[PDB]
Amino acid sequence: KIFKPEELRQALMPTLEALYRQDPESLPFRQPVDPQLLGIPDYFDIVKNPMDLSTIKRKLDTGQYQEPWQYVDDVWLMFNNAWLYNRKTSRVYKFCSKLAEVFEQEIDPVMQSL
Ligand SMILES: C[C@H]1Nc2c(cccc2C(=O)NCC(F)(F)CN2CCCc3ccccc32)NC1=O
Ligand SMILES: C[C@H]1Nc2c(cccc2C(=O)NCC(F)(F)CN2CCCc3ccccc32)NC1=O
Repeated sequence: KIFKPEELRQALMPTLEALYRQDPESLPFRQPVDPQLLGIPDYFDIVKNPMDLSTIKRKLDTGQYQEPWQYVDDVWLMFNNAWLYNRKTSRVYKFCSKLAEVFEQEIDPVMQSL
């Protein structure tokens, strides 16, 4: 009912590492979206709450999650952002789907041990 930041961190970091380590599939997700650099300048018109892996890492590192479902919500926000923004035929969309499949596998037994 009260989760200490260092125990969320130690429980959840390996699930975040599972996403990061997927190469090339994590590469679009490792840093905040820079719409001008990426040549997707309308991104913030579509995606109102951006999220990426390095953001989620920083949140886990600084104790910003009071409970583990908040971490799951940020991961899924990142995925929902990609599935909204990109066409279903896009390699970014398909990479997002692969990362969600990996996440589902890794997070389910972790959320159960919590
Ligand atoms: C996964 C394994 N390690 C940790 C685990 C818990 C806490 C920290 C680490 C660790 O390793 N922290 C240093 C770092 F620097 F790795 C940050 N690191 C973590 C993965 C996400 C990521 C992405 C890019 C760069 C670093 C990084 N549990 C473990 O099971
Ligand atoms: C989250 C945001 N990302 C992009 C989106 C559209 C276009 C580009 C990106 C993006 O991030 N580019 C940086 C990259 F590092 F990913 C480059 N590169 C590495 C190898 C693997 C690969 C695969 C597909 C596209 C690029 C890419 N749509 C999005 O929603």
